[PDB]
Amino acid sequence: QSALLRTGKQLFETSCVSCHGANLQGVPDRGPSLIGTGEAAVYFQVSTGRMPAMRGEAQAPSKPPHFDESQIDALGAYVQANGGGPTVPRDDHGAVAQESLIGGDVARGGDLFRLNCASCHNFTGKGGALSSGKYAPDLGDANPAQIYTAMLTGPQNMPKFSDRQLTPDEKRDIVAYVRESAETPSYGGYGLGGFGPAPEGMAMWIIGMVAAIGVAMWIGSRA
Amino acid sequence: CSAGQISQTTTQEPAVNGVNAQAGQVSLRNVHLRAPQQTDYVEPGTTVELLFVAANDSTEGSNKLKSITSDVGEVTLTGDSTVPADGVLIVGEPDGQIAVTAEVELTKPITNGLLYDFTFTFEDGETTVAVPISAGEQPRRPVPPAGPG
Amino acid sequence: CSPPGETASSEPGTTPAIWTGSPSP
Amino acid sequence: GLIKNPWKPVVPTAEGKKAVLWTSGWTPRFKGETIYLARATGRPGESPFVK
Ligand SMILES: CCCCCCCCCCCCCCCC(=O)OC[C@H]1O[C@H](O[C@@H]2[C@H](O)[C@@H](O)[C@H](O)[C@@H](O[C@H]3O[C@H](CO)[C@@H](O)[C@H](O)[C@@H]3O)[C@@H]2OP(=O)(O)OC[C@@H](COC(=O)CCCCCCCC[C@H](C)CCCCCCCC)OC(=O)CCCCCCCCCCCCCCC)[C@@H](O)[C@@H](O)[C@@H]1O
Ligand SMILES: CCCCCCCCCCCCCCCC(=O)OC[C@H]1O[C@H](O[C@@H]2[C@H](O)[C@@H](O)[C@H](O)[C@@H](O[C@H]3O[C@H](CO)[C@@H](O)[C@H](O)[C@@H]3O)[C@@H]2OP(=O)(O)OC[C@@H](COC(=O)CCCCCCCC[C@H](C)CCCCCCCC)OC(=O)CCCCCCCCCCCCCCC)[C@@H](O)[C@@H](O)[C@@H]1O
Ligand SMILES: CC(C)=CCC/C(C)=C/CC/C(C)=C/CC/C(C)=C/CC/C(C)=C/CC/C(C)=C/CC/C(C)=C/CC/C(C)=C/CC/C(C)=C/CC1=C(C)C(=O)c2ccccc2C1=O
Ligand SMILES: CC(C)=CCC/C(C)=C/CC/C(C)=C/CC/C(C)=C/CC/C(C)=C\CC/C(C)=C/CC/C(C)=C/CC/C(C)=C/CC/C(C)=C/CC1=C(C)C(=O)c2ccccc2C1=O
Ligand SMILES: CCCCCCCCCCCCCCCC(=O)O[C@H](COC(=O)CCCCCCC[C@@H](C)CCCCCCCCC)COP(=O)(O)O[C@H]1[C@H](O)[C@H](O)[C@@H](O)[C@@H](O)[C@@H]1O
Ligand code: HEC
Ligand code: HEC
Repeated sequence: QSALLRTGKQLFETSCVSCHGANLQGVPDRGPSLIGTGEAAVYFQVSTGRMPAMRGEAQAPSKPPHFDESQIDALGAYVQANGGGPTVPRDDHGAVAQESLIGGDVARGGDLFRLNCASCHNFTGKGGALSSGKYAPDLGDANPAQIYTAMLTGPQNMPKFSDRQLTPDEKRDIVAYVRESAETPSYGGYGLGGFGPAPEGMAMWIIGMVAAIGVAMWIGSRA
Repeated sequence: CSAGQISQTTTQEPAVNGVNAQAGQVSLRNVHLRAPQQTDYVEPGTTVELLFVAANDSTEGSNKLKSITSDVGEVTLTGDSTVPADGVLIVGEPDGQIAVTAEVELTKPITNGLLYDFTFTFEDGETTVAVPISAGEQPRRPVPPAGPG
Repeated sequence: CSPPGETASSEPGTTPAIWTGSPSP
Repeated sequence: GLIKNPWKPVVPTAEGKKAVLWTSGWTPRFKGETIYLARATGRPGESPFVK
């Protein structure tokens, strides 16, 4: 659809030329080239709100999206028309596939997540800290399509997982574990952030020991 | 500190399978070779396709692409290789593209994962890109099932 | 105390040859 | 009974038995042995490692 390509270039001319240039070649020391990135990269980077960036630092953090769903498709098509690349999965209606990307085998997805994903993030996908300034964000707000596109495209410091290294069935199973583990309630009470011993010790010192000491002063005497 | 002159988001390169090259005034983006493989080497005589995008940094004049040579075989250019003033010159049709093409006739075996030198000249530059072999949106090739051992 | 067995070199290197695979495991 | 020799050659190798710490899964058991860089499919059994 020529209207979609023209609309996407019309958004690009006013939003992305500052760091990527008019012909998507990339401005040196300001932004890389968008040739060959594909629609999947643009879709993820805009739906997550990551782009357009505002300054140069360790990582551009996530923020509310700057464009609506219709504008993301136009922006992705324009970049896709220049150099090609991976495309976001779609359902029968032509919209972005959300429910159909959920795998039916979560047990395989959990092992795959632990082997390939739980290194930068944690087991429950809460996030982690990278080398210097950089950090892996929380996975509790990403829809399955965003996770799929992140695996396809490999954001700033994330090894790209090709359709050959990770088949779509494996990718569908991986997001199934990510989506499930986000909305499963904790079984032993409050989850305490799902980080491990670090919140457990802090909660201990501030609750159990505060109550134990406070009770002791009630029972005991001063001076 | 991380927002100084040396940033980690400004030095970041493209997350694709291409090579960024500067031929004086024309920028080469996503320079890669498309070559389906079945055996460890692509035998000589197999026709492959070289794909890239040429961007003209200058917005005053035009440029034309001529004499693409490499030590892998003979490279044939078909179509209008003239890049506009402030436009692009897309050669080949990469996967996910709903007509200038580069045809390469191999004389020596090639394989995925190695780098092969290519020479790009338009009118005022002779630069080497070391073009690799990149696979597009093709699915993973089936692997024969191993026996009991 | 730098490790003696860990020194950088400027040698270019050569492309590895195709593996054959010895028989009789 | 608890004491064990760290350097007792027990691992077969192309150049005779060697100690555990000097060897690994990538150590060839004979000259010219082919060791594939197999990936983990993530599923139990049914070819967990493939070429
Ligand atoms: C005598 C003393 C002894 C007794 C003391 C013990 C008391 C214990 C108090 C708590 C008990 C609760 C029991 C029920 C548990 C429960 O059934 O809970 C359901 C679910 O709820 C949470 O789900 C959130 C959402 O519902 C999900 O939708 C959402 O996804 C999820 O988000 C996670 O997952 C996402 C991906 O999915 C990620 O994207 C995201 O990032 C994150 O990880 C959310 O979780 P989260 O943000 O963790 O917390 C959110 C919390 C907000 O915090 C909190 O309660 C904090 C407060 C308690 C925590 C413990 C203390 C810690 C101490 C501090 C760290 C101190 C540090 C300061 C430093 C100073 C010094 C240092 C130098 O809101 C609430 O619950 C509101 C409830 C408010 C309750 C208030 C208590 C009432 C007290 C009244 C007392 C009256 C008595 C008077 C008598 C006279 C998660 O827990 C889930 O696992 C869990 O399943
Ligand atoms: C009066 C009290 C205190 C007074 C202090 C106030 C003024 C101090 C002024 C300091 C200058 C600040 C400049 C800010 C802007 C800035 O930062 O821009 C510089 C650039 O630099 C880095 O690029 C380097 C190059 O320019 C690149 O070309 C190159 O590539 C790159 O190389 C890396 O990268 C390559 C890959 O590209 C790798 O190949 C390569 O190996 C390497 O890794 C280079 O990096 P690198 O050498 O790391 O140097 C980084 C910065 C370093 O910054 C800093 O000052 C860091 C902060 C130091 C401040 C000291 C702390 C104070 C102590 C406490 C407060 C004490 C408390 C008091 C107690 C109580 C009171 C009781 C008395 O150097 C400098 O600025 C010059 C240093 C001079 C500073 C002098 C101060 C020293 C202390 C003296 C104290 C005397 C006291 C005695 C009293 C009697 C990158 O970051 C760039 O992005 C960045 O842009
Ligand atoms: C008092 C003392 C330690 C004396 C030792 C003297 C001596 C012989 C020294 C030589 C030996 C050396 C070199 C020791 C160095 C220290 C060291 C490495 C010790 C190893 C083990 C050891 C002996 C530990 C002692 C720890 C200790 C005495 C702690 C005192 C803390 C107290 C008294 C707290 C009560 C007050 C109170 C209710 C405060 C509110 C609660 C809070 C916020 C407490 C702070 C806090 C603490 C204390 C955590 O441990 C913690 C762990 C994980 C997450 C969070 C927290 C946290 O927030
Ligand atoms: C050795 C080491 C790691 C230190 C270097 C890092 C460092 C500098 C520590 C401080 C980090 C901070 C506070 C940075 C933010 C900017 C800031 C305001 C700092 C300085 C400001 C300043 C000088 C004064 C302002 C007023 C003041 C002095 C008070 C600060 C109040 C605060 C918030 C202090 C706490 C800081 C701190 C390091 C505590 C962390 C507590 C821990 C270990 C908890 C871990 C934890 C986690 C991670 C959960 O996810 C969780 C989920 C659900 C329930 C519980 C928890 C939980 O407890
Ligand atoms: C003249 C020689 C003896 C000196 C005389 C004085 C005796 C002092 C203590 C020594 C008594 C221990 C007897 C060791 C036995 C022996 O002769 O074995 C030889 C063991 O190598 C050696 O000669 C080395 C000698 C002992 C060194 C001990 C290592 C040092 C300390 C640090 C060890 C840690 C212990 C924990 C305390 C430290 C905590 C401090 C806070 C060969 O090993 P091997 O035979 O392969 O292993 C077999 C298994 O397979 C089989 O299951 C079975 O376990 C055995 O049959 C075993 O031998
Ligand atoms: C360290 C190299 C990582 C590995 C291993 C994995 N991820 Fe990652 N992730 C990493 C970074 C640095 C970022 C943000 C990059 C940026 O430009 O901001 C991410 C982001 C994601 C997201 C987006 C979440 C959101 O924006 O809400 C998802 C959904 C995600 N990553 C998924 C994911 C999966 C499935 C992984 C295993 C295949 C995985 N990550 C590994 C760093 C790293
Ligand atoms: C300067 C502030 C920029 C603006 C304006 C835009 N982008 Fe950007 N982009 C910028 C940087 C520094 C980087 C590399 C590291 C990073 O922060 O992401 C990028 C990268 C992208 C990518 C991914 C490239 C890859 O190889 O995966 C995409 C898909 C992308 N940018 C798209 C994009 C869009 C749609 C923009 C307009 C909303 C846009 N960028 C503006 C910096 C900057």
